[PDB]
Amino acid sequence: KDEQTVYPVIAGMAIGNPQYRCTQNEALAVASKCPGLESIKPVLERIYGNSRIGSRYFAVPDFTPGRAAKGDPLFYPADGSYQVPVDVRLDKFKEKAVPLVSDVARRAIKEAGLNVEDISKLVVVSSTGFLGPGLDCELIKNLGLTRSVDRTLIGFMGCAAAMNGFRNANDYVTANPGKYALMICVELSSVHTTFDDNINDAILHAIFADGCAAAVLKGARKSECPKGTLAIVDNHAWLMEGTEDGITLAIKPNGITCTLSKFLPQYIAKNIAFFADGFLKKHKLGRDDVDFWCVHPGGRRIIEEAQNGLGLSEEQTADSWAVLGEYGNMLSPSVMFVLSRVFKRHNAALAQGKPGYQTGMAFSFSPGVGAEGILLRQI
Amino acid sequence: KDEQTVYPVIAGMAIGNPQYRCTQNEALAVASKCPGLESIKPVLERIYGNSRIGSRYFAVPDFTPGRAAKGDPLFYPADGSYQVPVDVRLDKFKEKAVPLVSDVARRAIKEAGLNVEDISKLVVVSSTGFLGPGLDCELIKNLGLTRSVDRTLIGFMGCAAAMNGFRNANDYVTANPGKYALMICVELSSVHTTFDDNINDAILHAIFADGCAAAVLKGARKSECPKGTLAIVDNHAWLMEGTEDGITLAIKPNGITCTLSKFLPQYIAKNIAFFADGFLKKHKLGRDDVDFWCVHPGGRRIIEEAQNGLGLSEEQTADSWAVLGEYGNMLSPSVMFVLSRVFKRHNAALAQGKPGYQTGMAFSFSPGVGAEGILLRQI
Repeated sequence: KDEQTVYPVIAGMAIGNPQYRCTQNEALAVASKCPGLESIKPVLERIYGNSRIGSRYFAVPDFTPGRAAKGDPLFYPADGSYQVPVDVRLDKFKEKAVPLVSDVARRAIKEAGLNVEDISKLVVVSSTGFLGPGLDCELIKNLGLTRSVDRTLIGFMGCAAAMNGFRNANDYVTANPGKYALMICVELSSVHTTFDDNINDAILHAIFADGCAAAVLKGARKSECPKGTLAIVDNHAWLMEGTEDGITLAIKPNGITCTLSKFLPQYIAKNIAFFADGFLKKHKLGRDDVDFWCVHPGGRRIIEEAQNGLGLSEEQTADSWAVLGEYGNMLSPSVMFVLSRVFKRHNAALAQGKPGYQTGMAFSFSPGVGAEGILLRQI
Repeated sequence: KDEQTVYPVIAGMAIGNPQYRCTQNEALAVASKCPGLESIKPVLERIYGNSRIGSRYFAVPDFTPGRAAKGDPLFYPADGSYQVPVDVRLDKFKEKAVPLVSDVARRAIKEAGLNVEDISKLVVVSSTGFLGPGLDCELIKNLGLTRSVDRTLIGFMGCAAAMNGFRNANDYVTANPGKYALMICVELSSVHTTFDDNINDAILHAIFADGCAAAVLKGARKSECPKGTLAIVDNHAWLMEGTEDGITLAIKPNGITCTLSKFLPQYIAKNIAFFADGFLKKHKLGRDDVDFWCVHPGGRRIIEEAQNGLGLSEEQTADSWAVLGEYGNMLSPSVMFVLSRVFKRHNAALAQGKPGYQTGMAFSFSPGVGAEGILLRQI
């Protein structure tokens, strides 16, 4: 009995984005051209100018009308009121999510040596889309998944919801070694734009964007995979005390909206060390044993205060900074993106002589405020 | 044979209801007095009388004005228009669910003979509530749960989401045998009332109600449990072709709404055989081998067509009528209420040396329309 322990492994991953790459210069010009926010322009220039978000992707052409696709209508009213009822907004979510989420799912299944029939469990994760028959239903028809597939819709868990999706998958996949589970996170914040008079909303409107990421998971022993394979060995959470006001969500008539506390980055700085050191103590490890960090690119302060809290260099978080610059905050699939660049650099090293990474941690933040995170080591 | 098989078992179960028990004669009187329903007024008396519902529970006093709690206001406007923004409606969900979920969870754990410490995983299920820091965050506060608890919010999966919650808990608990998971279904459809001049909405208003049910889940081996123990041996799903209109759900500005087609009952009777005969053939069993059937009490016609398609007696489905008559359709927990009627008879039979129920099936229906079920067999 040398060992027969089954470890949860990401057998494949895919990254997705809608048509419209909007540079922060164009985003600033649009927001400032909106009437009502005409007396709020000085703060807009400070938020957009000091965002190191180079570009953001949107499903809707309204932010980039000069290069709008032919036959793609502007979603927001002509009078610049940005008044669309919430149900109509969710209709547009579905409208634009289906083509996106089915493509990313397909490429995920393609990354593993798998056919569509092989998926027994489906997890769709969103906080921006809640619809009748779900995207889970839509992915069964467009990809032709066996109609007996297990369905879970993890809704409204904020930017950390990928971690929760991973847990659910690992639990199933560890219970069912030979079986395969698909986990997709998709967000379309370009549907919930209001351009409200307050600075809180102004901050969100400069940060949140569209994106999608899918990952396939399998139950694997240490003799079924290639040499430098990484398995999610452990997971961790901590509901931070006295942080209740950190991330507040709400569904309102004019869209699904958010309020991020001023002291939210401070909450992270004061608590993040306790999370990571507690997580690592389980495995007799320290901060220094970790080769890479997938911090959620929820914005500048998020990454910076994680850096300050954990004492990490700009080089240790370069992948998070990279996803923030090119994509911005895509909400829940944002960490998956960071994991993708990491999984690209790992493998590239494995192609050459190098052993690649031995230990890595990926974490983000949930409404609570909670710290959700996973640890992958080499099997 | 490999006798290290770990089965998921319900270790503790508790049912719960909001404050106000409203009879159907009372509800009919409140419905008929409403001003803006004068196109479907002559229909109302038949809908409420031909519902098989005698009473149902509500969190808001607006349906039983006289019996209002000492310091609990009327939620809906004195206008009699039922115009409340979604955010205010969801704010009320939090206000009333937190206490309800708290004592249901407290009692469930107590009946599992555990302490609040022993819960490792928390799963909240609702299609009538979506909250910033969700109910999961409130339960860790209220019950004083361990702050490292694995939390998941399953949202907008309709009347069958208890099956999805069960699956998610089963997955976790068979992966980690010694550990314990808490699955809670909470629903408050009394916060989404609109009384629209619509035949469909009138029917729904007569049927939908408020309720909560919780279940603690353990992973046990062959003889780690008292003789007579029922365990959830399997789960099965099936999406029905061309039943997309069956159950459609939306979030509109005036609240979360449901809309069911008249053909939903026909979809069930047309497809319920294929689902149930599918489930049982995987385990070499037929309809005869089933002692108890737990059909989702979603309405008069919903139970009837389940009886028709499966050839079930009114005596086998007697639990389903009983829940419906006393509580109405509470959405997710409804299945748990029926289930927690069989368990009383079962446990009382074992107290008197009798063998008890050997094999049963609990199922429900999700937007799709999908069929969602679980199989309970004795160890």
